[PDB]
Amino acid sequence: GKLPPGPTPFPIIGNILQIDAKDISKSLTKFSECYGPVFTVYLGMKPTVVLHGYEAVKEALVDLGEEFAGRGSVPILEKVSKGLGIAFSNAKTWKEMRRFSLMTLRNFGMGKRSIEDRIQEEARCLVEELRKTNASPCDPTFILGCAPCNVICSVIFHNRFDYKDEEFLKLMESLHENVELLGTPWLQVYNNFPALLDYFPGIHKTLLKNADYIKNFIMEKVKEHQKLLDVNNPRDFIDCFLIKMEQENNLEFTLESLVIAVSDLFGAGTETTSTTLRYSLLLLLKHPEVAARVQEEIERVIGRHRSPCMQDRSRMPYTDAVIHEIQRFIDLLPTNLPHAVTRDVRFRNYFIPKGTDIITSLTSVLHDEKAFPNPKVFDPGHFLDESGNFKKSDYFMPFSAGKRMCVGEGLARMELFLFLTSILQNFKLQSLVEPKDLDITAVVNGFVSVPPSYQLCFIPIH
Ligand code: HEM
Ligand SMILES: Cc1ccc(S(=O)(=O)N(C)c2ccnn2-c2ccccc2)cc1
Repeated sequence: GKLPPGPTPFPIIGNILQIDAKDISKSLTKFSECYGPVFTVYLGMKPTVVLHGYEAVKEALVDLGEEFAGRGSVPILEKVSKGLGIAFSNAKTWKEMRRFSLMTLRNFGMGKRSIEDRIQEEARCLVEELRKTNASPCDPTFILGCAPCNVICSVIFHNRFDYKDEEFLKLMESLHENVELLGTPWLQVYNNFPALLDYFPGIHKTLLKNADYIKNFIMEKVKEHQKLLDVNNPRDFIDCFLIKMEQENNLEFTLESLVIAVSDLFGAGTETTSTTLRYSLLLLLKHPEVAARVQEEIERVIGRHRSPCMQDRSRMPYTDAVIHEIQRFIDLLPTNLPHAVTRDVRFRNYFIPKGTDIITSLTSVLHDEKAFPNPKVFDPGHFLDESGNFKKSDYFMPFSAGKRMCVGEGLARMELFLFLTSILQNFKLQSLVEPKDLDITAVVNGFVSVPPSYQLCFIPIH
């Protein structure tokens, strides 16, 4: 049946001159207007079928789930991850790592001390670190990145760290630097451009270094976890993992397999959560009435005394619509993470051969013009009915959908709820600039939309 149409394949180096590296998503849309929902693009002689719009995206990711459940190959990760872990693994190895991870990352999947409990504990430490800024102007980047990294640590090693902890610092930096240096609009760039490896050998050297620091950091906590292991009472990810390695015969589960899975979790759950939080505060600065209506709902449903908790979310339709609207507005991963077909598939009246790269435009869904009238305008009303009640949307897909859908989806959502309610409970946000002169436009560095730099003061309220 042949591959889908698209910007006529220029011999050798594909469509680079036709793409805007600064906003690749904007180009996929400029192409959908002229070729429809499903089209093909070239980076080299390697094709990439783009799925644009909810219909094409849901059909592929959902209805044709296992057919698209593959991950595109990346040389730098193939070296570091060795085809293991969760994010870039495939088939058997992936199937097993993902299911174990979904089972272990449930709110009450690692003992009596739940995930919510670990998040609440962290949200308390967060408020303190903000209070230590003495209400003086500051850039929240550093501390809004410490909190999510700590949530992950407690979930994995059953232990959090101090923001002044030397080791923890090197780790956050290593995790940031690696996403910052690897940051590119399309991840397949690396596999479609080998000469890039010869022009800049140092890039990969730094990546491997950080990757190995991250590995050793994780490996150390693992060796000492083995000694204190209680087979009947697993307190974290490692513990459950170390137990799966015993009386259960699985060669897929080894110490190395664990280290790589934990790196993936850190890598996938730190920067994304952090950036969303940074972007959250910024949007609350840009739209202070929203920040005030959240504070109103917080005072009314939680009060000024106790720490917020997940039960509150159901009773806080407005705050929830705010969190949904932030995730939807920022479009954290415009083009999702790259997929690939696992078998030859007939996508409608097209033919897609096993291994072909796939790219789903989440921006097309999240910003659907009909599902969200005025999709480029930030408005909590998108997730609120006429009675002020929370209103779900099939188009709310910031975490993707299908067999590959984010695995830390619950843990991230709990983080955004607890952290944002706790901050607006104890603080008022003050900007040096007035709202109309504040830039909120995203600069898509890599596969992650990052918010412009900014400072503010956290004014304690009591
Ligand atoms: C606001 C925060 C987050 C957002 C917006 C986000 C979103 C996403 C998206 C869009 C994907 C790709 C899905 C696909 O392949 O189609 C993804 C995958 C994944 N995320 Fe997240 N994520 C966030 C946080 C987390 C957290 C906190 C963790 C871990 C504790 C995590 C773990 C991962 C992993 C491991 C995958 C790969 C799953 C697989 O390939 O089967 N994420 N996430
Ligand atoms: C959801 C998600 C998965 C994977 C990545 S990544 O940039 O490919 N990666 C796993 C990552 C993020 C931070 N560090 N790393 C990393 C760690 C070790 C080696 C290579 C990359 C980013 C986001």
